[PDB]
Amino acid sequence: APRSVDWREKGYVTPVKNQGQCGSCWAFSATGALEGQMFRKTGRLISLSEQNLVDCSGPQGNEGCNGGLMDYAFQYVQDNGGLDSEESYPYEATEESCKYNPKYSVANDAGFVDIPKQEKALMKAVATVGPISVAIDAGHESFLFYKEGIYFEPDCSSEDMDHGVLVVGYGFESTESDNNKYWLVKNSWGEEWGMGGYVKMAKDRRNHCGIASAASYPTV
Ligand SMILES: *[C@@H](O)[C@H](C[C@@H]1CCNC1=O)NC(=O)[C@H](CC(C)C)NC(=O)OCc1ccccc1
Ligand code: NA
Repeated sequence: APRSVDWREKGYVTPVKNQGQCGSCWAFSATGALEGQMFRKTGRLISLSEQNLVDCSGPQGNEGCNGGLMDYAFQYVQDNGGLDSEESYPYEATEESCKYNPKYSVANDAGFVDIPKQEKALMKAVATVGPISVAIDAGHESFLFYKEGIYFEPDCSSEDMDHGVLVVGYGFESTESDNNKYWLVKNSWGEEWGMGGYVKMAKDRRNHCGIASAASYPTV
């Protein structure tokens, strides 16, 4: 596998979004992964509607601003036969009744793939598929104030994840401790957070923060 991967430079990744004060991280992770796979297939990068997922994917098991799962989101798009664009169905940061309109659908999928729970298996997926939806333990003050460098939190759990994000690559940089590898992760907390909305998460460090514990992507 490659030593460094960045799908943003290949055109797979839309700009950083902001979920506001709604527990909809799962919807942004899922649209991010489906935005990448749709571009892989059509060569067109179109931002997808998280509000569509928040409002409409309850029958698949999601609960709006109170949480959800990326796999449930991919199942909705398959069961529903489409997903509306961000411009047609914009984000309001609040759960409402479903307003899906197939005329404005711009995405489809035919299921999803669950990656084995090993950082080695994740590395392979990122290297060959595109951006990957993942879950992490983001519940630590150090994650809120992250600015730069490789993030490592000694009391992060790898069993208890609470936040869905998007791995868009991986790489390295020399560090004091010689733990130099990282996952490149796109968040949904706006541009102001982290490094332009991104974070470098420690890689090959005992599945840090559970990044490899619930990874998946849609099949288009
Ligand atoms: C991210 O914004 C969100 C925060 C949650 C929801 C409101 N309070 C929170 O702490 N995280 C999730 O939605 C999270 C993402 C996973 C990929 C880790 N999932 C979640 O909280 O799921 C709860 C749930 C489990 C099973 C079925 C339905 C809901
Ligand atoms: Na924790």
